[PDB]
Amino acid sequence: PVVALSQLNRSLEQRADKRPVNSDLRESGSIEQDADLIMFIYRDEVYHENSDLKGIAEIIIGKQRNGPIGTVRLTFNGQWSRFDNYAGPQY
Amino acid sequence: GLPNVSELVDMVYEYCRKRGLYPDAESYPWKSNAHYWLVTNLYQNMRANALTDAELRRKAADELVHMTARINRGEAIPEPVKQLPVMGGRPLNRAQALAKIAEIKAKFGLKGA
Amino acid sequence: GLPNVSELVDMVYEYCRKRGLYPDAESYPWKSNAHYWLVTNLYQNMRANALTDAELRRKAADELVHMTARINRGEAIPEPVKQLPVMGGRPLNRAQALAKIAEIKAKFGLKGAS
Repeated sequence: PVVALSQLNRSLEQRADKRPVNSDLRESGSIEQDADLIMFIYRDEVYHENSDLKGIAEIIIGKQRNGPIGTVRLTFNGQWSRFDNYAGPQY
Repeated sequence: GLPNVSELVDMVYEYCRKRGLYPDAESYPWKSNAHYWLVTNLYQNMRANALTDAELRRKAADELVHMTARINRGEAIPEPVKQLPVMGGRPLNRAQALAKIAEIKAKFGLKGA
Repeated sequence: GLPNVSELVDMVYEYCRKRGLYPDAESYPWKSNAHYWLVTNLYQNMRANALTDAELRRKAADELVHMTARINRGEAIPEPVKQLPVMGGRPLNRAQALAKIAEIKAKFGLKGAS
């Protein structure tokens, strides 16, 4: 497995909802075309100071080639610079 | 009674935040069918049009007016749309699966397996 | 009582000016929780949408109407979420650190530091 980090265009920060989508990989269509798996990291507290999800990060599977897609919630401990399994209630 | 514009917008935002874990929209604990329809329609409209807060409130008000006009003229709201059962019931152990795999290999005589 | 549109705009501007000395928005000495929510929401909206003065005033009026409607209908305002304590308790000195360094080097030896 090869995990490569990438970056997104600035225009994403102008949308009403800033959770990334595939079209946010602008100038890098070949990345979306060739990648087997695409995961976006979203932290709500970065944009909203009054977020109820402080310390909670979302991994959004924008493209899963051999399975379903959706969001996975994790706990973000920036104090220790770590991600952990989310122990809160799951819907 | 039907919620106002502000309550509808708050419910739509809460659904947008909390739908990342539910298997589907119909699995959300909706208070009533009308609430489900309105919130889902607003969420999809915002997703497909990148509507702002004021535009979302205007769309919520329009949907509320349309729903009130529909209710005043009658009509019965069907129970969501539904999509497939949940299935289940797979009490299979490793030993039986391995025996079945071996039986398949013997029956089909796979040289490479 | 809830401040008017002009007072809310002035409070938002004052919070924008003074937020430089606060580690987080919750550290601001707000008069009430509703004021905190309204001012922070307006600041975030105007920062993320590049609103003008008239648009900011319109948004402030809309937020005031929403707050008044919610207050008239009841509801309860919680106490944000907070984010981590301040910790502390470090009674460590240079000698103990050097002892730790010596112990690690003796245990390993392959540090290769000069």
